[PDB]
Amino acid sequence: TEFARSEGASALASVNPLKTTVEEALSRGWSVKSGTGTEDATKKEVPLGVAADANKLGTIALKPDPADGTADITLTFTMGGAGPKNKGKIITLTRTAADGLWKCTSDQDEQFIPKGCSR
Repeated sequence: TEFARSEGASALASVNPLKTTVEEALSRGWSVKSGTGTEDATKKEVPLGVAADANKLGTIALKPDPADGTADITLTFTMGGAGPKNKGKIITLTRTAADGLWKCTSDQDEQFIPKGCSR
């Protein structure tokens, strides 16, 4: 009876919005850093603005942290709070620095990978 399908959707919905946050910072030549806070004008770092534990299905992470746009970026949702099918699975959004484009890949069982994401 676990909610494996909606868990995947919820996990993706916690990281998908962050693509916009990342692009906006990079368009200014500011870096992005993990977590919450205020924009740091000394270092020119913009926080993602979301707590790592905002969604109790798991944890949000940024790599590299901080990220300046000159290397590939990942946003991961690690489903440590999920039920048995999804626990220990990770949804990764990867922004390739060479082209500025995003992809979504997941190590979930393929039945539960959300729309737009691949293995």
